[PDB]
Amino acid sequence: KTMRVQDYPLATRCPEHILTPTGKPLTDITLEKVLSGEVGPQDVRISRQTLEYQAQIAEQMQRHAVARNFRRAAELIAIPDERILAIYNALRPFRSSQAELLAIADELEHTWHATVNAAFVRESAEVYQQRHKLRKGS
Amino acid sequence: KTMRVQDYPLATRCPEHILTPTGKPLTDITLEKVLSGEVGPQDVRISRQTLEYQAQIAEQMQRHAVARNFRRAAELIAIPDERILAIYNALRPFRSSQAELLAIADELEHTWHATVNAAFVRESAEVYQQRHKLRKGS
Amino acid sequence: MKRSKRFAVLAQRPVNQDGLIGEWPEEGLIAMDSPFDPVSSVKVDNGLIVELDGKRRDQFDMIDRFIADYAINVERTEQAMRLEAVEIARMLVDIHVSREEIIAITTAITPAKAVEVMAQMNVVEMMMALQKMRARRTPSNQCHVTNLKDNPVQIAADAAEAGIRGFSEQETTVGIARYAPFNALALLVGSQCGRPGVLTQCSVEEATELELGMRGLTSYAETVSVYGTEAVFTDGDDTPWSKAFLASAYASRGLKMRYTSGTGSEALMGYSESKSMLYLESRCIFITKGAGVQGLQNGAVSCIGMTGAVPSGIRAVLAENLIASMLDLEVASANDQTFSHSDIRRTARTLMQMLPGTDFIFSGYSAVPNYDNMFAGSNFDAEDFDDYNILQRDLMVDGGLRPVTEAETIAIRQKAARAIQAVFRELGLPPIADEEVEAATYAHGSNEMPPRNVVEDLSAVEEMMKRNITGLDIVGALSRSGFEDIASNILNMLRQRVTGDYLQTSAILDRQFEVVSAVNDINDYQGPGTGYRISAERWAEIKNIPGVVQPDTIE
Amino acid sequence: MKRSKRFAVLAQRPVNQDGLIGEWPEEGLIAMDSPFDPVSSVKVDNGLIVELDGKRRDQFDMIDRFIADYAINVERTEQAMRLEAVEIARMLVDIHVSREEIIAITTAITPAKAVEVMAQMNVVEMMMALQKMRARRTPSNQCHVTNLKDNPVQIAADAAEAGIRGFSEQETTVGIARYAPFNALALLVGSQCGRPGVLTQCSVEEATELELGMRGLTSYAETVSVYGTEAVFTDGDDTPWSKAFLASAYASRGLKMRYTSGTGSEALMGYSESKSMLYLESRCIFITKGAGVQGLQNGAVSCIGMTGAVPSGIRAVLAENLIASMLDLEVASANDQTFSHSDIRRTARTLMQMLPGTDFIFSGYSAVPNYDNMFAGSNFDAEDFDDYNILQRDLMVDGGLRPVTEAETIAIRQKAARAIQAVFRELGLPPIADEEVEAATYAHGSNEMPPRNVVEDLSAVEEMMKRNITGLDIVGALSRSGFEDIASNILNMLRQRVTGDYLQTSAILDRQFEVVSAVNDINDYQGPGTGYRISAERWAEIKNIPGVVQPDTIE
Amino acid sequence: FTLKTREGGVASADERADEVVIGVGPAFDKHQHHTLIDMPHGAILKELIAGVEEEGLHARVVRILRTSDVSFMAWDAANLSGSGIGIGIQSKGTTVIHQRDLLPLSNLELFSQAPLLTLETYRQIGKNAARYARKESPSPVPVVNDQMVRPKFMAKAALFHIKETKHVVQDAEPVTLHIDLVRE
Amino acid sequence: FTLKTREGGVASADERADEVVIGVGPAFDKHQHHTLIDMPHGAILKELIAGVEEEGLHARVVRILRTSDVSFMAWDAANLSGSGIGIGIQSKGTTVIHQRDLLPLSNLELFSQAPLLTLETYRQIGKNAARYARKESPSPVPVVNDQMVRPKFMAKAALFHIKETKHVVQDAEPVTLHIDLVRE
Ligand code: B12
Ligand code: B12
Ligand SMILES: [K+]
Ligand SMILES: [K+]
Repeated sequence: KTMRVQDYPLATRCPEHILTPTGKPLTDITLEKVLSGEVGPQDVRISRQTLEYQAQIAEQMQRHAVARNFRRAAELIAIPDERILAIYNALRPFRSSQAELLAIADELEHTWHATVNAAFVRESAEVYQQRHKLRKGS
Repeated sequence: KTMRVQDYPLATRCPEHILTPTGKPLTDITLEKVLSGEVGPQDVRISRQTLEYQAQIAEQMQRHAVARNFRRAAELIAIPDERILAIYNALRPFRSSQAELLAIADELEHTWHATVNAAFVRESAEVYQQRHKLRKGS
Repeated sequence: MKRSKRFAVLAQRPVNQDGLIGEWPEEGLIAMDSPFDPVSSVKVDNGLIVELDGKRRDQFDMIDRFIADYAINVERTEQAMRLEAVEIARMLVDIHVSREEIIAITTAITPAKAVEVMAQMNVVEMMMALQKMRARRTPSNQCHVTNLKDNPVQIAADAAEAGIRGFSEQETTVGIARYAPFNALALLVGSQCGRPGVLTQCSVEEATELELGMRGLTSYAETVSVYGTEAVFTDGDDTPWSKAFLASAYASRGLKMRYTSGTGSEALMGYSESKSMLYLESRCIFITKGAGVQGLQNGAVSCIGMTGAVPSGIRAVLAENLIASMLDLEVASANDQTFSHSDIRRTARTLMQMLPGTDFIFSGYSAVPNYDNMFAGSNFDAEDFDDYNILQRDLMVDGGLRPVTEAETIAIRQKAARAIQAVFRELGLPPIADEEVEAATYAHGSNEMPPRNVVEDLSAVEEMMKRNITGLDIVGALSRSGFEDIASNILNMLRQRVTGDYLQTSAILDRQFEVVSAVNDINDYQGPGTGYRISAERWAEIKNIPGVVQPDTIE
Repeated sequence: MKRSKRFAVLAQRPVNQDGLIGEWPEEGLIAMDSPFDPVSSVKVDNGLIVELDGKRRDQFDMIDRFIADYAINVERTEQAMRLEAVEIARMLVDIHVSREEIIAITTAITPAKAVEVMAQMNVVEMMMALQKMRARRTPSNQCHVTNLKDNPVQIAADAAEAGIRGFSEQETTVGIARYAPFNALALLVGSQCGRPGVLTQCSVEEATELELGMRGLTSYAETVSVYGTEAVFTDGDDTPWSKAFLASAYASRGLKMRYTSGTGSEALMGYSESKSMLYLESRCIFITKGAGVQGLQNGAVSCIGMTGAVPSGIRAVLAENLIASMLDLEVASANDQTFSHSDIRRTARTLMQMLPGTDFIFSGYSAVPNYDNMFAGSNFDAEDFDDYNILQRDLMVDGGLRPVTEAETIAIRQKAARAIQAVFRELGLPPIADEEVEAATYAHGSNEMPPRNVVEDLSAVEEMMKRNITGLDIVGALSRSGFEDIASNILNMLRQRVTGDYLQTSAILDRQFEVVSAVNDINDYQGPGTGYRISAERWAEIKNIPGVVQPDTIE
Repeated sequence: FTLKTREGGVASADERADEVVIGVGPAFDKHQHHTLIDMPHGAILKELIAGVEEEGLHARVVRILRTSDVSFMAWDAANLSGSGIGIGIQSKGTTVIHQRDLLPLSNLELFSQAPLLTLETYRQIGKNAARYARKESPSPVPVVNDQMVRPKFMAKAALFHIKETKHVVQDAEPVTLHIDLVRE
Repeated sequence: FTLKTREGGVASADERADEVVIGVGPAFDKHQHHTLIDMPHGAILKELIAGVEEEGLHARVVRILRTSDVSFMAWDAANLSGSGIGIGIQSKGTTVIHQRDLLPLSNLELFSQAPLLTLETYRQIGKNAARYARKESPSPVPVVNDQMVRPKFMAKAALFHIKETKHVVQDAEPVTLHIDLVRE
């Protein structure tokens, strides 16, 4: 449930608790399962739980900003790589209109359940509007 | 009579208290007088009082070792330069016999009243004797 | 002629070829303490920073806002900010104050407060402080692995060599953007051939790099830039939010990453807002802190040409490293870019970090001769390797690099060259001929490498990316060609994404792919008798340089 | 020939020409902490040290005895020696522990104890400590002024230039002994042309030097050597007693002086007694302290080739400088001798003292190209001048030197040339044609200097010394040739003997011949916010380098 | 003859498909006239145009005012070009061959060390660009690198960019540059 | 032929007013055989003499055993020469032209950088000496200096000096050494 500094590194101290987002245990990512095709690129990813533990380790190190980063990133795991890239790019200067950024926030919150990232993007919309980084022409 | 750290530098704080060992005030050592010839090499030297003053300032800075060196040096002021060089050399390894060092100590103590230097040389005689630094076969 | 030969000789001195300029504060051409820089200050109102360095919240630019809302401990900033800058400066060198107590304070101060603290310190003080603030106990090193021709065969070989030399991280980039996937790929294979666990990155356009990482072609990202002014951030094609999301994207894939900033970028890019380089860099450091990014590559970095140009520039560079470190961020402390034609001068610039030690003394030591360095040259390169090893022995300073023999280098380079060769053959990529494998084996740089069919490689990379090749495809290709070990090594580099251990501050991997970070390898310096001290084994390795003759055998 | 070109290039790097050796403790070929070195200890029996670092008084050699009875505060040693070496080491970097507090302890410990303290410190800690232990608040610099030909004209010229560049002390020596008097004479004239107050010495055989001093041809002596073993001391032609007497002889004439020692002399001279270079040096430092000599020139000095040859040698050099400083001695910290073919290596060796600052960062920076350096070359020379000013500007470190324009240098060099010409004319010495004056005016080294009838010079000197020429005779000559200002300067250098002010620790003179020593310019470092900080005017001077372009004018 | 730029009206976003748009910096051949190594802007433009025309395509030169950043300048040039291929160059010499669809900071070819660029290299930049415009895959112009360029020129580059940037007009539309052939 | 030294018997002070005593180190041409630059002791000990005779004096060779210091070597040599002049030389090569009456650490001429001494030097060190031994003031052998000698040789010079110093015999008197020209 909860990790502690002495549980780190998690890969050595608490391997069992480490699962791929796909449900596979760390012990499943081997040359064998890779060559056979049992383990594919989508398996060699981090899961929400893991990031949560790493976050716990971080904050207990007084690295709260890092912990918050990890927790926020945890919400992005299930989102497709292409969508992650598109959202990032939509966040770059003058790419999006305020409405587009809000629409993205809606998707993040209700489709991906990435509540923190939705708030994050909602925040970016306001910031971009006040600092003029939204696509030129409302 | 006694100097204080606040009296240093002497040349600037207490010029009047600085005399050449020849009995000339610091203000006498000028280009004018050197040209005229009334000020010569034997005048551009330090007096016992000055070294004593520097010894005081040094020990008040907790540099007792230096103060001790200055006070011992004070005793050497009146000894002719050639004799100073001679004594120095006599102290170099293997130059002197125990007796010759002791005779030098006698000269220092009774002819120059350089009692500390006399004790210093008497000390070298013994050390040299014990550490075999006296003239071989003396 | 009536001219001094003394000055004639001096005029021909390499150092006089260095671009030095007088300060010009209006254009941000000043290392630190700009008369236009703000006076530190902060005000918390109802749990929200509404005042930052003489700026009200309604005056905040994107950076002020991000910093105010994410980079500062609001509940402690007002108190911490009550400390004098010089007092914090004293704490930094005070052996009775732990890095933890300092961190509790710095993570609660402002960008201006941090630079004012630096203003109170001379370089000896900063080094004294840096050795205590460094997050990881054992300093490490990062190198560049590149070449003029973006040659994959040479890249793999140099990576293998750089690996046995001790570098824990390796970074490549490209002359031709389209070559990136091959550089990344070759770097990954070569890196795992020299020393298993070596982290690799491919520095290119942001989205491009994230993609390389998502496809498992790299094991981390570093040049994820942030800037000190909105205008430069804009030309950097990001905002604190797009970059924060980016950092988040990296973490969401279990990919280690840090940001890159560095004094001088805003000036070189034309929008310094009349602020000193260090103040703007301080903002970058706080943006890094606020984004929740564990580390930062700073110390002028690529813009060392800017900072080094002005007075106290090299001191300002050490200062920015210290600020990053005292804020409890992992620091890859530059020394990775050329700025002087003088050995004397470049050496002084690097000793600032090398003597006290940082998470990565060099965030890009050139593992290849500088003519092949695609970052336009590193402060130190492959030809300084012997000098660097002698320095460590001279000063009993762990520089993060060890000596290697020609035999084990030729062997490791040959293996890497064959490995990448086999990976190309297997993936049906343009052929890597034995002539190339052999040339990469004994080469110094690309001058010994036969020319490749560039158009053919570029078309192949496009086809490769289209084929969605990932790190697992490399693993399989290695596995089927008799490089089970390198396949496993790469697989273990990818497995880091699943555990998330190497996401923690200063994290690097030992030869068994075990994580070594500030968390399990904490720097706990409290003066003589504490902190990192070279091991007997490591010290022996440092002094046992090949060639050193046993004196009693000389005649 | 399948060799690695990488290694072929490395094998060719200049640094590989340096003489490095494995340790050989038996012969003292080990920088520090030799297994044969004694364990620190002391025992006071009735106000007399009867035990010193594992040796009973009945076992004391001349050095042990001298140190025991003169160099250690007997009343506090037993107690001070109960402190752990690591504890004293912490105190050295502890900003809450004053320089004076440390001195009350160090002046009460033993030679073995001091090196044991050093053993607990890395170079950063040592520099941190060195900036606090330095006696004089403002670090200074000493240079060498020599030339392969012992040419009076060149010396005078070089001394003048060295003077405006900023050196507070200048040292000369001869390739041909007999030339000594002219060298001292020339150096004396040239120094006062460049900067009124510059101190000058002529390093030759002891008795010979003292005589030069007694005759007022120098303003101080430095190479008054002491050694770590009786046998080496003997080959040095002295004992602790003759040297202590010699020190007093200088003081008795109001002549400033310091001893010179340095790691490696004993091992190079064949009698290390199987002890480490540093331990032996520690004995030398204590001998210096006990003699009551105010300063010491150490840090390997001439035997840098010995110390730099072994592991941690360069760290040991810093350590020996620190031991002398913590022992409250003025420290002319070497950096005056060549040991490496590498610019990277020699730079690291010098930054050790330059960064923190010592009374004299260089106890012999060569103010002439190294081919003219008669001390077999200095670690830095005339050709490094520009780099050095740039280093100061880079690190905001006061290196004790400033930039000079070619115009003012040519002017100063000609005047000095004319002066040394007017002097030789007034003293009826071998003529100095305008072909020499003009040559020395625009010269770099003795290569631009017309040869001189040597024999005719060695005869004028032998006869000049018979005529009992003294500093005053020089004063007169300069006075009768219109060089009143310079005649006066030399007289004011000689007048220093009467006041005795420049006999105090770390004493040098400002342009008004007023003493600036550790007594009236006390270093008072207590961490940031204290101690020496470059003044706004000095800082501006450091930044103001000729050739630094004003940014707003670049087209 | 000397190549001389003459500002016309707003630069169009698609004059012919068989073209390559050359976007020059805000001060190119106007407020600044030479590169870091004193190479006249006219002769460089002459080489670029020639390189392109040499390949059968039309070289249309425009001035980018909304930015001084070479990536965006070339990107703008690419989006203005009917061939999708563009060339961007700052007054200091820095040059990039861009292509619409590519991310702003990405590119087809980059020349990040201006001081090393020769008039010949510029000729090849125009050729390759045209080759890209013809949707071909020309061998990239061999990248050049000198470890001492930054030490020697970075500060000067910044000063040059500072000046050029002084003429950036927020949101200003590109400006057509008529290519006048003037007597040397 | 090769110059070889032969251990004679205890030497004695003064033996003709026209003799320039040569004092070789305790290991010269005996336990050691070459200088730092591997120059054979015989060839050296051969030039020092030719220089002597070319001026018209008799060179006498002895082996200093009481010390390994070169200044003290040339001094003991100077105090064994009826001319007062004497030459001292260590196995590593360091040489000094001394003269009795002079302090031990002083000298007439010094050659403090062995590795830079050629045969023409170990020759002129004969001529000048003889010039001295005959009360002349010859122009001293132009001193030579190389800033990298210490970096290259100092460590080695210490090693050679350690070897030489191993054969120092406390108080032992000089031992005349006869000259044998061994057939090539
Ligand atoms: C200094 C430098 C920087 C600095 C200064 C940027 C600036 N715009 O002023 C900083 C760190 C801020 C920077 C950032 C970037 N850089 Co950069 N940069 C360099 C470096 C090390 C040296 C160039 C130099 O000093 N030349 C000497 C002077 C006198 O010549 P100059 O022509 O006047 O130089 C200018 C150009 O090089 C220009 N520039 C710098 N980077 C880039 C990137 C692109 C895509 C373009 C078009 C231009 C450009 O900036 C210099 C100053 O004006 C080169 C290495 C190399 N091989 O050249 C990498 C290099 C050019 N950069 C590169 C990259 C990818 C970038 C980024 C896109 C990275 C990112 N994470 O976003 C950003 C983009 C920012 C921007 N708008 O340019 C790549 C280009 C790869 C490619 N296209 O093939 C290189 C080769 C390698 C690297 N990873 O650092 N960079
Ligand atoms: C290293 C050095 C030292 C070292 C090492 C001595 C040793 N015996 O090992 C130390 C600091 C201890 C030393 C001391 C002295 N030195 Co010294 N030394 C040098 C220096 C800087 C470099 C020589 C070198 O490393 N050559 C390279 C190696 C590979 O060659 P080497 O032949 O094997 O070199 C040896 C000789 O030079 C010898 N040597 C060193 N000093 C002296 C002095 C005299 C008079 C003699 C005969 C030999 C000698 O020691 C070297 C190592 O074995 C020279 C500068 C120069 N111009 O050469 C000054 C120099 C030779 N020294 C000099 C002097 C005066 C002395 C002292 C007499 C000073 C004093 N205050 O007493 C003492 C005497 C000690 C002794 N018994 O030799 C003068 C000679 C002037 C002259 N005669 O014309 C020089 C030119 C300049 C100087 N002031 O330092 N020295
Ligand atoms: K890097
Ligand atoms: K000196």
